[PDB]
Amino acid sequence: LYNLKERYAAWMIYTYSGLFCVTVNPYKWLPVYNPKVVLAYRGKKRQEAPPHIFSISDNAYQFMLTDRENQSILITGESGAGKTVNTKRVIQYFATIAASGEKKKEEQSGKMQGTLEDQIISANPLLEAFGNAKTVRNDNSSRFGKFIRIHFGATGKLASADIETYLLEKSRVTFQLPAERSYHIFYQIMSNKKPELIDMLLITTNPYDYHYVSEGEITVPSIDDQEELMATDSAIDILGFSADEKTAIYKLTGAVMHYGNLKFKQKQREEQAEPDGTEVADKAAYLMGLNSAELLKALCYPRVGVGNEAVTKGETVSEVHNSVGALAKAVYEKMFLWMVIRINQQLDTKQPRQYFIGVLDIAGFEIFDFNSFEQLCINFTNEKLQQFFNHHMFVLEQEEYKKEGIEWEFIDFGMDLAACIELIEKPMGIFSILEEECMFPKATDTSFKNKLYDEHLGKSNNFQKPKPAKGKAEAHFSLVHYAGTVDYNISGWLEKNKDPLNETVIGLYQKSSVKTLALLFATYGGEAEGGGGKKGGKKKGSSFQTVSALFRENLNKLMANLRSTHPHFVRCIIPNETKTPGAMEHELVLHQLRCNGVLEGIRICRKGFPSRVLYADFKQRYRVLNASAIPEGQFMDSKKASE
Amino acid sequence: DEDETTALVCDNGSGLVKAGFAGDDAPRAVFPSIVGRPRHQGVMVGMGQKDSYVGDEAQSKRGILTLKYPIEHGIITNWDDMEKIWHHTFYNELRVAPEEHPTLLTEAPLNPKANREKMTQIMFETFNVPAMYVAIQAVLSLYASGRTTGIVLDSGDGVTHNVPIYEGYALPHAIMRLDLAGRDLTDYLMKILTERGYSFVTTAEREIVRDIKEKLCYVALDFENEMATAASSSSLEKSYELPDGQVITIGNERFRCPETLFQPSFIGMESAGIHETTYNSIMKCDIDIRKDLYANNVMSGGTTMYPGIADRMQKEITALAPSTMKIKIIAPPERKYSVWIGGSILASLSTFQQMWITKQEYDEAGPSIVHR
Amino acid sequence: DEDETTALVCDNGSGLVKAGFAGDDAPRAVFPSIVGRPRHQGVMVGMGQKDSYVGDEAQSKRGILTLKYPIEHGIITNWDDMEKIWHHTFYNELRVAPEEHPTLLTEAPLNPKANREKMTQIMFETFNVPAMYVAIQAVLSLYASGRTTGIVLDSGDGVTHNVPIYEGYALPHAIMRLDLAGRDLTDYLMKILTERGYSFVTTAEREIVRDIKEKLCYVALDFENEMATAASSSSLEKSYELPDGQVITIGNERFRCPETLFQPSFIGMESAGIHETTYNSIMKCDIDIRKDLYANNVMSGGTTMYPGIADRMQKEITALAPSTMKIKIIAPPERKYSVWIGGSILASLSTFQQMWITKQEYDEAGPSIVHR
Repeated sequence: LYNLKERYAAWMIYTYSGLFCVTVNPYKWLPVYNPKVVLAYRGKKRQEAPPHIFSISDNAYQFMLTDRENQSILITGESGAGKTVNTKRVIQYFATIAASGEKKKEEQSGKMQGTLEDQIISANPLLEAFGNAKTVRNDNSSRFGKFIRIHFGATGKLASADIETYLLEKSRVTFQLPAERSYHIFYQIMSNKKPELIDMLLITTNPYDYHYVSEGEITVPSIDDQEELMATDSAIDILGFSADEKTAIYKLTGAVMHYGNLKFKQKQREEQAEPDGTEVADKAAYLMGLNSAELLKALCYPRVGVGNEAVTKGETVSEVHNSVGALAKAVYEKMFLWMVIRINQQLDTKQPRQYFIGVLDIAGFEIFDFNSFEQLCINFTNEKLQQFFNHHMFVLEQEEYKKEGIEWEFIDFGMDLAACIELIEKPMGIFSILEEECMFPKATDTSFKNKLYDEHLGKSNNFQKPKPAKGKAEAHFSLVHYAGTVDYNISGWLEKNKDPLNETVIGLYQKSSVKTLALLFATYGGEAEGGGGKKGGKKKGSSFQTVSALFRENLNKLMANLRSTHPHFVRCIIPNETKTPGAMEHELVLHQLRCNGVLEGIRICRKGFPSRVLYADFKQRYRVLNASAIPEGQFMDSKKASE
Repeated sequence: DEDETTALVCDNGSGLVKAGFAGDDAPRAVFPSIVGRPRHQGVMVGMGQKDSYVGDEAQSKRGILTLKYPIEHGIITNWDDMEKIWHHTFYNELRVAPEEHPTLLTEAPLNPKANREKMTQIMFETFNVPAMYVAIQAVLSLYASGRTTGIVLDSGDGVTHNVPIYEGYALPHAIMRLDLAGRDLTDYLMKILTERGYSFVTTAEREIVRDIKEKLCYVALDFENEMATAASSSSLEKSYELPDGQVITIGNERFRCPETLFQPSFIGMESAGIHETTYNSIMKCDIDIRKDLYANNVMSGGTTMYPGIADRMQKEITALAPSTMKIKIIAPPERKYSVWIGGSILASLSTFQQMWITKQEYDEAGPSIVHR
Repeated sequence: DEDETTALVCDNGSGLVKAGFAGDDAPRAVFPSIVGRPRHQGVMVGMGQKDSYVGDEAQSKRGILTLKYPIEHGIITNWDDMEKIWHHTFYNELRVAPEEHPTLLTEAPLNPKANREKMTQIMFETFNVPAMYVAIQAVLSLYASGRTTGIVLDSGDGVTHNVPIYEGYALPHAIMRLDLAGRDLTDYLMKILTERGYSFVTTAEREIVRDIKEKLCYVALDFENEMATAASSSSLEKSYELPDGQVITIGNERFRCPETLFQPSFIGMESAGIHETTYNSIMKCDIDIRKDLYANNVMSGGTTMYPGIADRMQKEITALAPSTMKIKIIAPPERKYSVWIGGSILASLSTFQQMWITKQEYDEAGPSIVHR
């Protein structure tokens, strides 16, 4: 704690802790990202230069060409740690130090749509408008995870990229805490820099007209919604999107606002929902390439298919408002997914690819007094990532003792975590019990709960019944993750995990005049064959059976990509909740350290032979001791030297 | 996805096989449960000598083959001929290779322990599937209607059953089987329609009596004053046009056929009927669970599709049940595939993965493993 | 407040546990005193494997578990299963952590010295409560009716007792125990009601005979010319509607059931009855204290709630007691919780603080300390 702290009060944000590259939020500006530095760190082992991210980032590259292996960089930290910033910054780094489109390099609309190095870059600012928002911690917080594959060529020059998105905060779209706000886009658009848009979408410039997006805050001083709107705009173009699509995006993003304005009322003497007007529906309908009526019907009189037919079901006021919200979110998401794909599509070149460098940006194990479903998914991700490291280290360590000739035997450090992982991902584990019950037409959260216990309680060690008191809000089940005990609340899971959507409506989308909208829904339309009658399995036709069924699939496809990689680690840190440069709350940093892996890397180090010096890092600092004979050694063989 | 896409669901019936991928909404494959064996030596033009025929090619070519039904009354009676229907299902109908697909199969209500072990022996040892699972049919039907306690009246082509289920466990001692179903029902219509002064003489006349039964048959409520209605001769009559012009009329018999399900006496059966049997199952169960079963009479099976079956059953058991009780007859529209859909749901489910019997379990525990 | 809020009162019975916070007017938690152990391996949907069930989940799921009663006739007979009911009480029912709450418990009339030491051993050593205290049940009932000398007829689910108390000290040699209570009484009604020509066949028929006993049963005064009245057949009859319509009628038996408490001969018991036993307790006590006991017959317990119990007892002992005596049968309305309420009062009291056995007393004196 103390080392970090001291070199921070001195304004040094980069300090290493083994393999890690700790990074602390300056909260102010620094000449570090300096265009001089970039070069400086170019072609240098981390022992030839001071702690910095470009060190990691260059070495990767090096290593990439030297060993002929693919690489990775894992950036991770809490909401306010400032990872995007790094991630982005790493990315620029790659683009710079190994570009050369030759023709694209000239000062003629440089970096505009029409080159990648730019596309690559331009990517961000689009995603950010849609997947970023003002959090109470950050002003531009990443509300989703991501993985880019920079596909380097044979020579060593840029060839392709690849994005993938994980866990998007769908809730912002409909909600927002009091000090927060929704995605930027909304506020961007209503900013009025492109007035047509306002009339085009049929909205106003006052957000308080759109409940969905003004539950929290509307304006942020550090952000210029007007400037961004263009940034965004321009990015779309560069990204190669069709105007139409670029039109769908917009039009589609406004429909969603409108939905939240959709109002209903109880039919008299009936408990049914009946439309409270065709003012808004009209707009939503038009904007989506729909028919007002058909739309309001489907919404109100959802026509289902229980048995072997299609049974028309009536809904309540409360049921509608909620379904609407479900589509709003559903639509936004999908779209977001699409955009990514489309991006990827442009980022696809024909040129050969020999290796890639993966840059992973996701959240780290965060513990809250309230841990719900989303927490499990993330924690699980991290507990995996951790084991991923612990192993790499075990492998790594063991090489030294082999190189040197020491006689040290030890078991994989990952192993310690396998217990927790199996409990989650294995067959009779949490997810399964979670995803099975989702098949029971009449199951309860409570039901699920019991199934969870009857099977794991008393029989499983990592499994425990909660500690209901302290800063926690209710009881259901705790798990014993590497970072500690997490108290999980199971309420909504079943639902959240089912992704219930009014299929009648989706129908309409599926046959929209707005192709794009139509597209986004296709994959739902193609699995319906499979879940034709009441009860059963959605997967028969390609429909998701679990909220969690993919997450896993994606998380596997990932951790696999992570393996055929030479892992490079970066841990981002957040000094003080109060936003003050040169300061640090203790216990706050302490926390991160445990959940980071930093404290676990120190542990494993200390088992034993604590301090472990990297050879160059060893030369430089100590050559001077027998100056003649130690310098010769270090220079003559980077390793043999220290020897 | 490995197996999210990959789980197969095969529902083996007395008349039809229903098959497809867990995930889908309805069976990808539906076909007769026959295996035809050619009575003479010879060939079709362009084909080779075929030793055997299955499903629709056995039905279509029935005049030169001896047709055989592997499943008598829901139970597999011939294992040589069943392995033939499975082979056809995987390789020709779904066109998948079985050795990379988990397979959820179904069995009947009081299916002998030894059979559940034998189809496991054949699934793992002759088809080499990665993993499999056998669900009980009424239990998948219930579950496909969302719930876990209820009583299923299940009725298909060779058997009818009542399977009371409580929090998922089908109750062995309360299950009733009535061997009169849609097969019996097509042959009775046949006679009341020849008896109306007709002739189903060629095989193109025989087959379509079954399509008359499906399209035009009804279960009237107050079957009493429906015969009475028949006589005053209302516009209750219904004429069907045959393969050719020969417009046949069916007024009345239209409902005399499903009245067989409430009155087995119409066909020289001395057994009790569907509604009484629903009830008797119920007064054979624990006392405290009888309000549950009564409010959850789930219907499944091709023969329970006759319109107005539910209303007749509704009133049939209200009037036998103590008035303090709530009666509730659930009959969904997709009911001819309830069983299958319940399997599709269950097998595509997030929590089912840990009940799949894997070749690891089998090679190590013997057929006993899946038998439970 | 530290413990003003914080004192717990747990009354352990043969049929029910009554629990809650000292201060409250009535028990926060009331539930059966059972511990169910599953007869088979399996799960409920969404739950894990459960080794054990307690209270109402054991009653509701009784068909798949072997039910066991830890307290036989008011005495704790199985200590593994009792620690299970306590655990359930603190952690699930009252949802408190026990290690910061003083706990007032109750025991039975001639509870073996060794038991009072054992539940103290388990309270302090496995639940780690700060302090605890064991009150005798009749003694809390008396005190909850304001007084300190009287005789309590206490009658619940497995035992009946008479505990003469003088200025707070229950009189060991005058206490009488009669093992016939509300449990015995529900099973006798059962037979006189099947004997009325009925059937409590399913478990939903069994359970409700007990709700008939509670709602419709009476203790008639002059039970003699009440049978005589039954015969002339007045509008004395009373029909109850079952879980369903099945309106059952109970005219007469309605009071033949509590006449069992005065005549044990109705059930093949040779012991004396409630009123004689009240009396015998009394002619076993000192002479000078007998006018006090007679004017203070306090009743407590679920089975003493039958209307007209007090009038019958009033006249039952007047006519056995010397005429120079004043008889007085106090039967309060909250009597099914007298015991508990007496504990709530006492433990929330200003002067009780100095009788709490603290872990300091225990870790220093051994279980002997609280045993007195």
